[PDB]
Amino acid sequence: NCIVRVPIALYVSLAPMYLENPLQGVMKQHLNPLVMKYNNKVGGVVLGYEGLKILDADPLSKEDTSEKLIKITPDTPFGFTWCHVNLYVWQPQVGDVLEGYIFIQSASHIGLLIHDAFNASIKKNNIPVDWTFVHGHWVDSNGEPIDGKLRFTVRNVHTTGRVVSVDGTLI
Amino acid sequence: KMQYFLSTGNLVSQSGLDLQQVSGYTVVAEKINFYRFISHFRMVHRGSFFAQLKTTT
Amino acid sequence: MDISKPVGSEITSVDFGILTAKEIRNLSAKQITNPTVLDNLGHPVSGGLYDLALGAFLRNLCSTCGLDEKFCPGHQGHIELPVPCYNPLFFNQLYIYLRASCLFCHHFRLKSVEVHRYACKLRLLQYGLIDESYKLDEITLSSTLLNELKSKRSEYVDMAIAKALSDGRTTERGSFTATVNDERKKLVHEFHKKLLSRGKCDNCGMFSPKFRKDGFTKIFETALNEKQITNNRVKGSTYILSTEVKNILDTVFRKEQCVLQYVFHSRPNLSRKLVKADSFFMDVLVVPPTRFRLPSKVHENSQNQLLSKVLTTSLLIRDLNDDLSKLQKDKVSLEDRRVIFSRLMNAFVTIQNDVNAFIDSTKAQGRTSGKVPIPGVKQALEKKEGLFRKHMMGKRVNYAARSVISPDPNIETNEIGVPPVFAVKLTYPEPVTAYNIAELRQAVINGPDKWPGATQIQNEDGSLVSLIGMSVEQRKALANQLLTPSSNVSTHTLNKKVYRHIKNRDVVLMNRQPTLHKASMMGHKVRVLPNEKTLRLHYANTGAYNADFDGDEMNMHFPQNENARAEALNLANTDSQYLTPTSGSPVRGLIQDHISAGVWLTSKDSF
Amino acid sequence: PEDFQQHEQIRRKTLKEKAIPKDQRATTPYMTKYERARILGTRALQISMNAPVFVDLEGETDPLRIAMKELAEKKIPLVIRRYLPDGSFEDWSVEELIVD
Amino acid sequence: GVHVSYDNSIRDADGTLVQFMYGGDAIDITKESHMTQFEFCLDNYYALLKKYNPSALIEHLDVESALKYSKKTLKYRKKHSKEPHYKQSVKYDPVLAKYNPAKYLGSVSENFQDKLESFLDKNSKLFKSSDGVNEKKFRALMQLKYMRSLINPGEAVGIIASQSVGEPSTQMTLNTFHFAANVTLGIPRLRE
Amino acid sequence: MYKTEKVDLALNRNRGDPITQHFGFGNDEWPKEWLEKLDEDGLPYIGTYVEEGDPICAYFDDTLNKTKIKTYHSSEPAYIEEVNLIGDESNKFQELQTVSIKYRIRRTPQIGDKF
Amino acid sequence: TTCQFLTKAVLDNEREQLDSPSARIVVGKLNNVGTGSFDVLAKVPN
Amino acid sequence: TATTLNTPVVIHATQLPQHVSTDEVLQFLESFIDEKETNLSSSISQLKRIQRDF
Amino acid sequence: DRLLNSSDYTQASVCRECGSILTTQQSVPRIGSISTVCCRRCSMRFEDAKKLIFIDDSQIWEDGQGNKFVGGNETTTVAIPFVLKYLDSELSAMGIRLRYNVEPK
DNA sequence: CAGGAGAAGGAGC
DNA sequence: GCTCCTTCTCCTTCCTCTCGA
RNA sequence: UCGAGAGGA
Ligand SMILES: [Mg+2]
Ligand SMILES: [Zn+2]
Ligand SMILES: [Zn+2]
Ligand SMILES: [Zn+2]
Repeated sequence: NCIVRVPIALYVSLAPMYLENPLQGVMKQHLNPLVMKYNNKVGGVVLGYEGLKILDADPLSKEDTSEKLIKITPDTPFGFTWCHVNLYVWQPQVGDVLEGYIFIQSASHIGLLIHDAFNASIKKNNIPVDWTFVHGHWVDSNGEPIDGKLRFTVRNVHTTGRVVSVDGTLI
Repeated sequence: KMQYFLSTGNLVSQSGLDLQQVSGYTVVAEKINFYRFISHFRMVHRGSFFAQLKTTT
Repeated sequence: MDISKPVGSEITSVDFGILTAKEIRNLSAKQITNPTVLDNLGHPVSGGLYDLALGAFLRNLCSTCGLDEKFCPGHQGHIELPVPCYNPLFFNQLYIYLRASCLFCHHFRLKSVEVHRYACKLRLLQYGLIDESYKLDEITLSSTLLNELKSKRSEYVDMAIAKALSDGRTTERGSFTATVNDERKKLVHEFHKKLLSRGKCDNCGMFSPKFRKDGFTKIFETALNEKQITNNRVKGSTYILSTEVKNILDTVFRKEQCVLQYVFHSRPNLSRKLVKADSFFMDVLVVPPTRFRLPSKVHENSQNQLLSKVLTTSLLIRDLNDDLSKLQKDKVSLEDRRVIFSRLMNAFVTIQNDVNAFIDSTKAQGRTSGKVPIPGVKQALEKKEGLFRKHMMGKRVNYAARSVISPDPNIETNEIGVPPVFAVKLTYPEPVTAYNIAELRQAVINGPDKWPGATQIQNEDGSLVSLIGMSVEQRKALANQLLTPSSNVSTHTLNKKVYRHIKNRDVVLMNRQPTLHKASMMGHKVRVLPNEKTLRLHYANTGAYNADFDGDEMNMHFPQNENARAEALNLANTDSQYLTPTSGSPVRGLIQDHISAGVWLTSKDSF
Repeated sequence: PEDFQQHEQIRRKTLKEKAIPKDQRATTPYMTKYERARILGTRALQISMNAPVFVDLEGETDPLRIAMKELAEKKIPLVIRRYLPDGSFEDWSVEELIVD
Repeated sequence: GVHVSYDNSIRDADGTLVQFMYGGDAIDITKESHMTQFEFCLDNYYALLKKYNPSALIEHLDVESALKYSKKTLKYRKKHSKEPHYKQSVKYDPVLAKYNPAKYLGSVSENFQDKLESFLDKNSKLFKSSDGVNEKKFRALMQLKYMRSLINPGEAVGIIASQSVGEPSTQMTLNTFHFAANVTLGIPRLRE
Repeated sequence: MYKTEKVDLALNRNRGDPITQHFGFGNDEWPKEWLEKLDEDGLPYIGTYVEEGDPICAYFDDTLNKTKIKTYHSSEPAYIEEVNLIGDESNKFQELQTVSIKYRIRRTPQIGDKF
Repeated sequence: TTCQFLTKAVLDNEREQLDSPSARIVVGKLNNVGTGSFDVLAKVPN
Repeated sequence: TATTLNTPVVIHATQLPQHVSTDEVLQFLESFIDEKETNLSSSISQLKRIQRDF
Repeated sequence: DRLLNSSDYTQASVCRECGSILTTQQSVPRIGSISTVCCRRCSMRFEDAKKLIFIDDSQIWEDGQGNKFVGGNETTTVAIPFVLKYLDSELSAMGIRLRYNVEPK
């Protein structure tokens, strides 16, 4: 249960090439390049956007007065408007047991792909005493093969690199 | 030291030589034409301190 | 300046806070205690002034941020002072609060009721309430009724300010204008004038001695009167350091949030920070980064010479007052104190005075008169050779041509005559869009020297591809892809900026120095006159500029954006400057030959 | 999210208390020279950056002349926000003004 | 930063108010050249008519509101004139002081209105028998001429007021035609 | 107009320091175009049209295998008037170290000349 | 004189709201008189 | 580094986030693929393996 | 276009949280990462962050010489003359902290 | 070589 | 408690070139 | 980088 919705108040710049369709202008200019990315102010991965309700700099205007006044910079021709929008954020915090995908079981690592989104790489010492690799598949403490899916915990969220690195131990 | 005095003009004294100014004694004899060069040998004036004073008598 | 990248944020207001050493030690990156700036090899020696953690260098890198010198803004260091030193800006205020303090009760010499009413008045002078700042003198009725007086004054001020904030008299963050500031400066001047007179204490009746300074740093403590020492023992000349003064004024300020939250803050103080004596005293000299102290390229920076003198005194005291304390307090007894502690009354002069010369270089120590004494940080700000009147107000700019001026009555009064020197050299950044593709394809094909042409092309990524070394077919190939944009996500909303030449469409500014009035600077449409070097005009302009033609020079400024060329053609063009606002009179008409032409032509004997 | 939404409503209330409706505006409907210059400049920058041109220009490369031609039928979608000294701002569209 | 605001008041940068109207009339010194040249503007009448275009200035301009007030101010003015200014108490406001001169056609300064009415007094023969030019049409033209020639909200008149005093001081030749006592003259006086 | 440029290579030596940089060329490869304005003893020939940046004197360094070259200073295309070669007032323990080139610049009457 | 007025400006903790032209040139935003006495905004369709 | 026209300048939060149910996922996040027929295409190409398993 | 946009137009960056132009350096990432801008006064030590509920690895960043820091994220780009930055570094030697209040908050 | 101006403290009032 | 006769303690057009440290 | 001198307006 990590498909959450959050309302945010961002502040976009609007291009003069879209002073006639600002809805699709901001949907192509700022919202589409935030799909499937970490963000430092929500801490999650965005999956869908809905509810682009651009505010107006006219305080006496309404929802049907669509003369949406957008403020012009003193030098550049770009606009800078406030917007409220709902996002479908996917984020774990500490240890969320969710199913997974595995392409190839390997020897010294395992290499889980988290529902074709990111990686769940497991280090050397995180491999327990009972689990040893055989020459690729695993024979664990059961001794019988399992389904291709796999549930796993969450250790820590590492966002320095190109993608988010999420670790998980299995005890 | 005398070549330094003629090369810069900054008078280095132990008694001031009973003058007022310190710098500006030697001017480069330019030769752009004969008039400018013959001018520098008859160019006398009061001083370089009076050029900053604003009372003009 | 750029147009493809808009400035996102916006600076609104500027506040004047104080760094203290608690902020600076968390702030800075490297302590600087070594005079070994460069070794005999010439390399930067760490711990010294040209350290590699204070920014990059020429062949080096930065140890703090790790980037090249093109991209390294530099980082600032901190010299840990041995002694809390006087900030030489704040000195007379410290002298006032020290000379008007009581050493015993650790409040002021003046009575507490007057201090409380000046606190209430200067609190009323933060919301602008001058309507109530003189009603407070009309509140006057021992030991305990004065407490009721102060409580009633306090709740009176409370109800007045709460009433003014209830309606729309004053907003949340006060109001501060010239009337408010005049009243406040007058009251604070009268307050600090009254504090310098009441020598006898109004809280205990004891006596604190008079101080008198010699120059800047020495504070002779004047000996007391006979009757004052007598009155001291009934109720029951000397140099003085800065740590004693720090302790005295800190003990004063810790008991005195009341009046000094109001003298030192002319606004409603939101965060309610405290008033320490650490604002007056210095503990770390913040050394500037590398790229603001580089040598001339060779003479090194004269700021480093004074920092090396400060660190020479700092290592002398790190020698002495660390290596004397490890010695015994019994063997260092009698004849080891008339010489060694005759040196700490001479090595504190040279840690204070060198920081003074580092900042306030007027207060210094004499010498046999030499060439030039070294300027400080105050000396690099104050005058026409300073910083405000030399690098913020009066700047040297790009895109500004200059030559001699010439007569030309075959071009109109709003027209400028441009020689092809400047028609080749100066450029203008037009974007590329299909209404302007023909002239820009022809301008890139013509190249850097066939006017109309173009010298540079700025990509959507911001790269300045120059056309100088490129051949004929290495310019004719570029105009076949200016039209097609890229598939880039970030720059599908931009276009390449062709830097074309100045041509007959543009408009320049013109400017003859000195400008005594505002008609000495106008805007002129462009004509390129072939095979010349001088700029040249009509004669209508040459009465406004006070321009004869015995060799005058003018600064053609060529503005680079569409905003200024849309303002140079309407608000400051020559056609809107006919009447000067001195008297509403014309200054622009024809001159010498045209007047005697018009006398002969309009005469009756011209058939 | 409580404090930011609170300060958001604070700032929008302090801005709406300054906003003056179209029943009250005590400013003249003459464009000054300054408003004409800035409207021509800003429309020049907008047309220079791929705006839909509302005129059918006949051989023009100067974008400032394109802006001066679009003003002839007042086809300039901009609005001047005139600032009284206390930030109490009025909105005048370009197509509600005496273009002088 | 001392400039002209939208309430037509000479107000500084933050809001400190220096004057209420620019000079007394909120006029521009450049564009006030031929306004008191009434004998000129009687002529070239159709030229100024096609210049000013009053018929496009009908709907966005409340006309007769200041016009009813101004005649009452002028009749109360001529009603009490011989008394000095301390005897001359104030009953109600002048014409510009109540009504906005750039929105109400007819909100006109007092001395210009007095010179207009005195010119239309002493030269009725030129109005009657030269081109049949009506006096009411000429007055309703000059009421528009006073309003088109008004100072703009936004003009830095502080810079201009500085430069129009600093620059003519450069024309002051330092010798002094003084003797006939004496008095300090020129830049030694203007700096003092 | 007659300019003069006194090029010397005695700016990096003191107290009998050996001659680091010699006038002339060396036995490496070098772009071969420099001969059009330079003699093969480093110095330029008399009377040569030199625009901006074209060479005025060439020296072979002994250290870095470099024939580092002197480029023309200003932008007025001048003509080489003289190449004077000054000896040393010591006992000529050093080689040639001082070359005082002159330059000639034409001044036609042009638009702006104050007669 | 700078450091006298700077001494006074620190000892008030003086907020400055960027009102005069000189402070708006030092900081470099826009100047208040003339063109910068107002703003421009853009009507859009929907 | 990125400029002021790719990712927005200032992002804050207005309200604390609230979960959605399983059947309320595909109220728009199914028609988002039914209406849009790497930053947009591989987005839904990886959303085919994320939101389907709920 | 004659005193800012020609001479020393410097599109600098200010910490929104403390308001100072001089401090906010570049971060030093690992290989296969990105280098953002992080503050210095508001960012605090990694050795002092474990004072206390568990801390996510978001505010953690690294400098050049390896001292890992925590925090100081809120920075944004303004456009100033470069002589403003020279003025701030000339005033910091006198002991003055200019604060630049910047909206959008 | 100016050119007076503002602020301050003790010697008389 | 109040005042005057000295101090401190202050501050100010654009451009080009060369010479020398 | 600072002082001295020359010169134009
Ligand atoms: Mg002249
Ligand atoms: Zn660095
Ligand atoms: Zn006491
Ligand atoms: Zn910070």
